[PDB]
Amino acid sequence: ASATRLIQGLRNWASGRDLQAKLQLRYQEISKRTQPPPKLPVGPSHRLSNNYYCA
Amino acid sequence: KTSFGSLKDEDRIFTNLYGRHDWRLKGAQSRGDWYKTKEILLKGPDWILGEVKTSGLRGRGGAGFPTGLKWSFMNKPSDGRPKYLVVNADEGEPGTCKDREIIRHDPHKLVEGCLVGGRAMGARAAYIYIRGEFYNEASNLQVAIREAYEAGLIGKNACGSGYDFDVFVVRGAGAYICGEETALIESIEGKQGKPRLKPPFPADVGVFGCPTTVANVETVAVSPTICRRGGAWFASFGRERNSGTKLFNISGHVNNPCTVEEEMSVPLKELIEKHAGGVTGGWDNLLAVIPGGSSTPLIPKSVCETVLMDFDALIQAQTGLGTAAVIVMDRSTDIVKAIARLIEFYKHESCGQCTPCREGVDWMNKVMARFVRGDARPAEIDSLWEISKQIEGHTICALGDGAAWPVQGLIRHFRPELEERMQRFAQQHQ
Ligand SMILES: NC(=O)C1=CN([C@@H]2O[C@H](COP(=O)(O)OP(=O)(O)OC[C@H]3O[C@@H](n4cnc5c(N)ncnc54)[C@H](O)[C@@H]3O)[C@@H](O)[C@H]2O)C=CC1
Ligand SMILES: Cc1cc2nc3c(=O)[nH]c(=O)nc-3n(C[C@H](O)[C@H](O)[C@H](O)COP(=O)(O)O)c2cc1C
Ligand code: SF4
Repeated sequence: ASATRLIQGLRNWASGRDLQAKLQLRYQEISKRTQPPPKLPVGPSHRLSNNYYCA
Repeated sequence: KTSFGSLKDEDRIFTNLYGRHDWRLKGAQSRGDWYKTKEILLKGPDWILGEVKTSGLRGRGGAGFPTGLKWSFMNKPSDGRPKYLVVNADEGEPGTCKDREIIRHDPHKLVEGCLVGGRAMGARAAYIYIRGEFYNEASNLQVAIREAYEAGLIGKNACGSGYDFDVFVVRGAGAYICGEETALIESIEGKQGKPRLKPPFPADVGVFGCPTTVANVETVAVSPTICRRGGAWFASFGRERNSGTKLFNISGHVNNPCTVEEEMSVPLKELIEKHAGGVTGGWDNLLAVIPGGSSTPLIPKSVCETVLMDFDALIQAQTGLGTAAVIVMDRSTDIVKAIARLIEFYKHESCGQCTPCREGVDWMNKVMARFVRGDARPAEIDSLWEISKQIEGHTICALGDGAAWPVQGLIRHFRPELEERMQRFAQQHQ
């Protein structure tokens, strides 16, 4: 993505497509490695009443 | 007959209920005790059980089982084993202080009930299983049994009939579960008070394996008066299948807590406002009544307005009569604190034999101790309901019912109070 616009114009001419729209090298747009801590939900069987197993 | 109660003093069976007369034998024969008992003994067991069955006497222990039908199971020939009557005088139930009064103030009628019931089923001896805490009442009953032996009334050739009958008094040791009949039988035999299963019923295998009838003091002492006065006289009081008189115990938040004999189907409003002086603060101040002692579900003021104090109408009021021990609770009571103290009573008095009582009564007390402060959420109310539905009908004796049913009554009649308690907990503590 740090390519000069001469090489960028040559590359977009040779491929015939708009390659700077879709770089296959990933950059700062992808997610962060140190994420906030999650809090997962619980299922529909986490109930204290009318929750017998045979039903 | 449309209304019941308002019983005159000539029809009270428990005369000398308050101890105002001499309890001894010279006062007893002045009150009709031990009078024409020989003509009750000579007429065999069948006539006595017929006069009891005609009288419609249900069980005064609290379940209301037909006492003539209960004593008629013992009408069977022996096969080497003798037969026994046991008179349950334990009375460990909160609210219930009537059989102690029968022991302390009418002892000779209890000993005559032992003799008539022992002739009625061929019972050889009478083990009055008295409570261990009633020591002065135990020596009271022993002086009365000495007066009953020295006059030839019980013992060798009892009342001049050719029938030998003993009356023993066995003290307990301070256990509520020794009032339940099979743990009572186990308590006589020298063991821990742990209940037997059913079957064998005590008429098949009772005390020491002998055929045995465990009968309450109140349903024993009225049976000579049933034999003398007649079955139809005793049957004309109360509704149909609700015959007889009953020793009510109005305690709690009333001006004059009292034990009073009354006709069976007396209204509760009539009873509290006439015989006890009403609730402290009037009928306007009444919040909830535990109708028959701690084992039965409480009913609020809206249902206590019209309800009749017998077995079947309270069953229509989704509770039980029990011991007819009316506990009265006014507006200024945190009722969850009282019910959790009652469940703490049922865990301190529970013999720990089988799984649902031993674990679930402790676990309901922990849940109710959190509910008193409100340290929970409303979804744990109905869970607790299921816990009562996992104790009621999964245990051996009916202390599981007696610890589940107050929780059911409290949830069913005060769920909005529990919900508002726990939400004001959650808003003022977070
Ligand atoms: N009187 C008191 O101090 C107390 C009374 N209770 C009451 O006790 C009641 C439960 O008492 P339980 O005796 O455990 O239950 P209950 O259902 O079984 O039985 C009462 C009587 O019925 C007789 N019986 C029933 N079916 C019989 C049969 N097929 N064969 C022979 N006898 C039979 C039993 O011998 C027993 O004496 C509760 O409803 C509670 O209100 C509870 C606590 C204290
Ligand atoms: C936990 C428990 C405690 C009981 N305690 C007594 C008691 O203290 N006195 C009593 O007469 N019956 C008590 N009962 C009731 C007896 O099971 C039985 O019904 C009664 O002693 C005799 O029944 P009856 O009404 O035919 O006389 C208790 C029952 C249970 C389940
Ligand atoms: S349920 Fe409780 S009272 Fe009954 S046999 Fe078990 S431990 Fe005893």
